[PDB]
Amino acid sequence: MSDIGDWFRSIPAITRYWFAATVAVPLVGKLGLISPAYLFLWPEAFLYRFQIWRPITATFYFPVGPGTGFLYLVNLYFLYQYSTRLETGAFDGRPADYLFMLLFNWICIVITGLAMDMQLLMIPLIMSVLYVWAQLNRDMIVSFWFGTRFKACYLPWVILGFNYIIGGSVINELIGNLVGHLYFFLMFRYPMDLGGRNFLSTPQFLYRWLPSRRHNWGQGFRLGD
Amino acid sequence: MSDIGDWFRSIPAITRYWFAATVAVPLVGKLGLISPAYLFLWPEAFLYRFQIWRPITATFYFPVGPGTGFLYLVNLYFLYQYSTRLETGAFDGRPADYLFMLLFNWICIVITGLAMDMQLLMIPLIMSVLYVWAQLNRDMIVSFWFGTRFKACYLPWVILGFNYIIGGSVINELIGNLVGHLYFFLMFRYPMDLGGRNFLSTPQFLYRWLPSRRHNWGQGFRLGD
Amino acid sequence: RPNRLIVDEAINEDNSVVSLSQPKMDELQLFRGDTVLLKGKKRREAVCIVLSDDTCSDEKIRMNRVVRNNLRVRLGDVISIQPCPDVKYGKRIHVLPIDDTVEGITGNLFEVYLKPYFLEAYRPIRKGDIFLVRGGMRAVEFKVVETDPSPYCIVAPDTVIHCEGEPIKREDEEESLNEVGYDDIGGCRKQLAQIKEMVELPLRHPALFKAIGVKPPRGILLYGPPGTGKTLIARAVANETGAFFFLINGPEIMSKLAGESESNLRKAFEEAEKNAPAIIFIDELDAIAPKREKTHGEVERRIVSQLLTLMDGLKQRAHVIVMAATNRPNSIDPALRRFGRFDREVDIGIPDATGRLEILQIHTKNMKLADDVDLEQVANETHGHVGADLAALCSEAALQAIRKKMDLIDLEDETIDAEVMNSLAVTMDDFRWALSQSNPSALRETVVEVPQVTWEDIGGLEDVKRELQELVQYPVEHPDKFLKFGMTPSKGVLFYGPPGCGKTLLAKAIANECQANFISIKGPELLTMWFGESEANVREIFDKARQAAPCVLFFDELDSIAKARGGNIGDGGGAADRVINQILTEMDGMSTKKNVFIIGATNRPDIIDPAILRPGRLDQLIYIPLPDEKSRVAILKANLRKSPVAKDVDLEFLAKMTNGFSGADLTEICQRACKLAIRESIESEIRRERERQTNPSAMEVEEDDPVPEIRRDHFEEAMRFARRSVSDNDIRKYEMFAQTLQQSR
Ligand SMILES: Nc1ncnc2c1ncn2[C@@H]1O[C@H](COP(=O)(O)OP(=O)(O)OP(=O)(O)O)[C@@H](O)[C@H]1O
Ligand SMILES: Nc1ncnc2c1ncn2[C@@H]1O[C@H](COP(=O)(O)OP(=O)(O)O)[C@@H](O)[C@H]1O
Repeated sequence: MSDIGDWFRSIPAITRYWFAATVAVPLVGKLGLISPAYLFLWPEAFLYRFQIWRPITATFYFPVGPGTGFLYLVNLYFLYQYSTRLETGAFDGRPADYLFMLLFNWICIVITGLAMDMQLLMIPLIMSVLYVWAQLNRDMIVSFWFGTRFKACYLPWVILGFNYIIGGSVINELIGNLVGHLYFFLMFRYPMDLGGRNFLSTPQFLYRWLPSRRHNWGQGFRLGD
Repeated sequence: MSDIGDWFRSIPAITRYWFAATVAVPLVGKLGLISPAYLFLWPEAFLYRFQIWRPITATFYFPVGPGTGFLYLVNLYFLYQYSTRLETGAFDGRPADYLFMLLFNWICIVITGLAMDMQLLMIPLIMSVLYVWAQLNRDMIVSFWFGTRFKACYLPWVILGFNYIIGGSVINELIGNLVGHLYFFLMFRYPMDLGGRNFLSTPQFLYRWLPSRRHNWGQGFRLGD
Repeated sequence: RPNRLIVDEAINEDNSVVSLSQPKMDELQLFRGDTVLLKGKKRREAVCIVLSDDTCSDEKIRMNRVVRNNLRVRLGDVISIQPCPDVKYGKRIHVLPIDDTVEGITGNLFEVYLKPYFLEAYRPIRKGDIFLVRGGMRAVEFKVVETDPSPYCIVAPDTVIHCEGEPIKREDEEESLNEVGYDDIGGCRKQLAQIKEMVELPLRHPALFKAIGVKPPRGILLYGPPGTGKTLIARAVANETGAFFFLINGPEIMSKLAGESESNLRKAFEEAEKNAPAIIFIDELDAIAPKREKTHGEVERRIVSQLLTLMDGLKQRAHVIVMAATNRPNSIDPALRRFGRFDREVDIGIPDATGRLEILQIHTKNMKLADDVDLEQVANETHGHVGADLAALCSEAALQAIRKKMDLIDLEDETIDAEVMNSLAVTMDDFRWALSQSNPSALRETVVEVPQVTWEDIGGLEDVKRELQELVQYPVEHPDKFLKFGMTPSKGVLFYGPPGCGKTLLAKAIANECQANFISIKGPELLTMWFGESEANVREIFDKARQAAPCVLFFDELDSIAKARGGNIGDGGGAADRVINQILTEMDGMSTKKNVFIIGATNRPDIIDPAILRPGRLDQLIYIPLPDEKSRVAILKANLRKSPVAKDVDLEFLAKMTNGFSGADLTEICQRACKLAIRESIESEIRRERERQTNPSAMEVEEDDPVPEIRRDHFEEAMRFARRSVSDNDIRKYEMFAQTLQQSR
């Protein structure tokens, strides 16, 4: 028996999917059976050439190494400590819509990654969605075991500064913060400012494989008299 | 003043002598009977010519001197400590199975040594025996003086991290995990998982060396009337 | 399910028997001595001896401490029973003792311990069991390590007992029998019952009680004289129920260092938060929490404030109960008396002779007493002592007995022998000597009890006895009739008459009949309390009396209040006014709910202040008439029993010449005659010791003490010095007062 199995089953569905992806990335990269020619994150292919061959490999193939181990560890502690609050952001219902604008966040951040030439689009998306959830109810502080009264809503910025001073590769998280602010403004402006036949209809195929769940009436009882 | 002498002189004779031989083998290796440069297990040389003088010579010895004695001494300390701990239960009257498990671990590790090109097969033995120990009694709660989440089947990734920061050749702890889990499966899970016909068959000479003992009745006195 | 029984204590002291109600044997088809398998916590199974005991209810199973430990279950738990008479006699069994009791014994356990304990006792035993065997000095324990037949077997004469081997190390799960249980406490049955009542739910079923949603009690104050086992009681309760008992001492904390001591307290509390329903015990509060008047420094104020804040914030939290040990609630700061704080109050009184007897029985369990020990006599002679006193007495009595045999015991140079130890016996002379080299500590302390004087001890006054019974027993016997009639019973009864009539004896007799506590207050104590300490002492006296309800309070030498007030001194007016005002202001505050009665007695009714003679206050007045003839004969007979007896001169005749004599005078005459009889006995022994000097060892026949034959010579001596203690002028004054009251009212 393995307590790891039910521990991971205890993880809520969104963090379940993200953890599955982020643990499959290193294993898939280190498998070595599959030809890496499909997966190199080659800048020349993705930037100038059309190269429909590798339009999505950026988030899957990733050179894992001792480049962000300490930051990844502190984020692992953060998720282990607060995934409950992480998963409960205003989307227990309509979770298909939640995944919808998370995919929209992915497409906007990869647009940024095409326009700009940063290093890793892994932290910025998750930190941006977590911090936008926080900002919708901003400014209640929190601290860890030894944190006496240290203020919250600085942790993204504390990490940014720590990476900026010692080490490197901090620009992508701050550009993700910028695009997240853009997304925060857009989720309020775009749907009501302009129409355009509400863009396009959201596909029901995702509902076909992974439907959303709504109210259930169960069964009633005759009151009688 | 030398409380080391007092602590050593309180050790049970059987475990003191077995552990003394276990730690004296590295002393013989350190003396210089065979140069450490002559312990590499060349694959092709072992394949074609005999070279049977150094398949296990480097396994039971570790190049420890007055530069890294701390790790070696603590490893042997916990080796003896866990030896006694496993002597407490189960192997209180059945040393044959204990020695069978030790030789099983050695056979597995030496099979892996013959198969692949690893060099220092001392720490790999540590992972083998430590994991088989920790998994023979999985699902239990224990804590040291400052135990935070000290729990079964969790020390393997702890030593994963500690060897990643300090050391290398990750395959050793993988093989220790594999052997520990295989033994654990053979203990409880296998009999009702894959039919029957358990493979716990001790060879005759191995049982002849160290057979399981039996409790003596001792002298008795009739109650009478 | 007709197999679940709630565990209960077994009156039987055997370690392999169980007591059941008769329908249990009727339904389960159980014979006497049947081996029945039991089930419980930790999946522990064993067998015992089935014994009939109708005392326990059908659901109640009587079963002792050792088997409770063997089953790893606590009191109040339900067990499962199943018959299994298929046991077989044991043939060869290897047993061993646990290591941490054998230290320094050097003896053969088989003959010294195992042979007498297991003498064909037919004890059903199992492999891996634990049991205890009493010894002359220790209480050793053994474990069955190997059995044949397995696992169950029966003690049989053919039992090859392998008793020698390596001592067994502790099983690392404790469950030691060295703990303290309810059986280890004597003379506190009422208080123990009260605590066991109001501790049960918060500790046994925290989930159920929490789901109910009722605030449990949180503050309990055990107070009494030091060295009475209060800490012992708390530890025993904690061990019995099972908790995370944590102990805190006063001096060890208050004089810790600087000002960080508070953290330790905080530390203690937070540990309870991590450790389930737990008991927090703190000792010697007055040493750290006195009144603010005594507080001279500042740090103590900070300590008290911090502890108050800590304990008041204990609302909800967990099911943690806190109690404190102290001596006098007066010394405690009143601020720690509000609701939510310590409100439950329990006092531990000084045990009587009987309680001393049970304490001695407990402490002498291991000792090999010789056939000369009268524990009851020692308990009678040891009034004014405490549990620690008796423990020390037993310890040094055993020490004296051993030291008397230093020659017998090989002094040698290692662990002593066990057989020599087993050969030692304790003599009553050792106990007498221990008494000689002893002193109690309580001594000058008020004792509250039910007196022993019965009705027949005093003759005459049949109408007086009937009136007292009517005034006292029936109103508490039949409150319903008073409720129907809408009546309040009287409480203040006063006695007036010639001194020396045993009015105190009457009070003791009526208190004994009512079977309630008795409290005695003397005029000496009152006059001592005159100057200065009067108000608080009276208040605490009445508080104690209310605490021990139902009870009878007595007052003596009341007229002495006026004696220093109006008389040759005339200077104690302020103290007398203070005392009288305190008494009046406090006694009327008594409520009819309390079943406490007040009795006053005096021999100078004229000088009594009229304010007391008020309804609600002392109103019932009973004269004390002198015994007459047959009454005098009855009193003489009552005083005559004692030990000597001699019917050679007409006692009624001597009563008839002694007409108009007080009862105390008659008792004095009886004691004078007894002294003359002792003089005659001294004459006898003196002539013995003189005339066997003349004839060397002139004791061939047994010359016993003279049989009680008190001759008319002694009574003629008594009448030669005959004192009419009652004075006729005072008798006339008493009659004048009685007739004045009769005509006026
Ligand atoms: N009811 C009792 N039953 C048996 N032994 C008792 C009893 N009361 C007192 N003793 C004996 O007297 C001793 C007095 O108790 P002890 O000194 O251990 O604690 P305490 O009276 O609660 O107070 P403190 O902790 O201040 O000493 C006990 O240890 C025990 O030997
Ligand atoms: N059965 C009895 N009847 C009358 N007097 C008794 C009896 N037994 C003892 N006494 C005497 O009564 C005396 C105590 O009386 P006490 O209560 O002091 O009366 P008072 O308080 O009026 O002086 C004792 O000295 C004793 O000699």
